[PDB]
Formats: sequence, C-alpha cells, structure tokens
Amino acid sequence: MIHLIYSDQFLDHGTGRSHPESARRLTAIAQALKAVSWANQIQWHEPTAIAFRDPLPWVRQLHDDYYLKELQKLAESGGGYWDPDTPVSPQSFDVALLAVNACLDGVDLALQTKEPVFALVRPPGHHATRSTGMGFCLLGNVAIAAHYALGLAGIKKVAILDWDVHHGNGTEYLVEENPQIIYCSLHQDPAYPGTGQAHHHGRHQNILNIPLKPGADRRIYVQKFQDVVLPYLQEFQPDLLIVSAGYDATAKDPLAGMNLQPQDYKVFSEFCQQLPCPILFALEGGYHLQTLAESVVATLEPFAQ
Ligand SMILES: [Zn+2]
Repeated sequence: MIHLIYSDQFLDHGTGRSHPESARRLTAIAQALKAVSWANQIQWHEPTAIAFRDPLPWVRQLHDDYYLKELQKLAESGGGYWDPDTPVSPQSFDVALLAVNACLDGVDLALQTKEPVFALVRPPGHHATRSTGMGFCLLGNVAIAAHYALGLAGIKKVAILDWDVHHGNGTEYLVEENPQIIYCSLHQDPAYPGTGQAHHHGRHQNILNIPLKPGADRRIYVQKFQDVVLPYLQEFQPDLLIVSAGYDATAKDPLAGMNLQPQDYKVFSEFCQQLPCPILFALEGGYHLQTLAESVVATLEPFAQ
C-alpha cells in the first residue's frame, strides 16, 4: 500500500499564465499514478483541513511572525508577487498552510503504517527561509514536517534528503541548528541559489552538501548515493526519512542543467529503502510535466513490489 496525500485545493495556488510552478504539475502526476498498473495499491488521502488542525504551532517553530503576517496580508489583500519569481494568489497562504498539513499527515501516516507516503503539494518549500519566501516557495514544508515529527513518540532523529536539482537553502537554514535533524542535499553547482558548499557541515555536523557539475547523469548520482549519501544517513540511524522529492535534475527539465532520466529516481528510492525507517516524500520542483509524472511513478514503483 502506497499513500498519496492530495487536495484539489493545491491547484488553487495561482502562479500565473506561463509560470513553471503550475497547477498542472499535480494533475499530470495524479493522472499518471492513476494510470499505472499498480494503481490499485495507491490509497488517496485528502489532507487535514486547516480549520481542524491549525499548522501554525509548527509553522511558527521555523518562520518569523512578521513574515507569516505579511504573507497572509498580501494574500488576503488580493495577491501580488513576494519577489518577481514567487506569485501569491488570494488563496496562497491558506493553500501553503494546507501543504504543511499534508506533510504533517504524511509523517503521521508513515509512522502509523510503516508504508511510503507521497505528499503531492503546492507550493514547494525547500527555498523558503525563516523570514521570506523565494524560488516559488512560501513555507518550509519539509523542515516544518521534521520539527512536527520530533514531537511524536518514537521519533528522536529525522533525516532529510533533498534530491531536487537546487540546493535547499531554506531547509538547510531552518534545520541546521537542530541536533535532532540531519540534512543531505545533492544539487547542481553552479545553479540557483548559489549556496550549499561541500565544506559547510553545520555546528552539529548535520549538513552534507553534495554539489555536482552541470551535465551530471545517473552514474555520478548513483556513485554519490552508494559512497556518500547512504553511509551518512545510515550512521545517523534516523527514525524517519523525509525526501524533498524534486524532479528538476532530469535532462528534459527546463530550469536546470542535469541529465537524469525519470527511471533513475527508481534507483534513488531503492537506495532509500536500505534504511529501516519509514519514508515520507514531499514534492518540491520538477517542471517538464511528462517527465515529472514519469519520475514520480519511478520514485514509488520500488514500493509496489
Ligand atoms: Zn528545484
């Protein structure tokens, strides 16, 4: 059984006509997951409404009250642009709180069932910092979910693995100070947002940045996974793995310069299965629609058998 957490309200985060972070990204994925041979093994879940679980007691662990206030106020005044690349529609604050709630649900569900969970959310989260949204990101979904998980019985350690093509500067900033969390990122260098050097390990030796030259494909990523990533995660022995699952390191993705194929994410998930803990995937980037759908399918296929 594979758990998908999805609401059509995630489609209501409005980014504009030709913005690459589009609502269709979700439809494209959903259609593919419903078309696959093992579709009857997917259980769909609607995320907990924010009227029932207010996520702010966890959002506020990470983000400034001033930032939260200003974001909500931009949304409720009719929308706008937080920066040139990061639109906010009237629904966007509520939609981002629901995306947090979907990840919180995913933590709950992964812990309860020991089965994989994919939070099919917009907006993405891994660039959002304590005090501002950026790079299409409003709130730090995965870092917030990790902090939520640490409040739960049986979770004393969380590992985050970010395979979005871009460094998760927000995630890193938000979890670096926390000895209960480790963060591992594989990312293109040079690429947006110009952060993550390999020598930055945080004061807790809990940050492992793996920058890679443009043009990387399956071979170099698999080498890093077997030689660097899984030894690091395994020595820490986390009670939960949260994967920032972005799919923009693919050859066909328009925003970046790596050359992965959809089927490579199957290998990445197989590596992650070597860990004994449960796994929550949370959608980040990935912008070519067909490639993105095929890549989510590949990500979850190793769990179908
Ligand atoms: Zn990205």
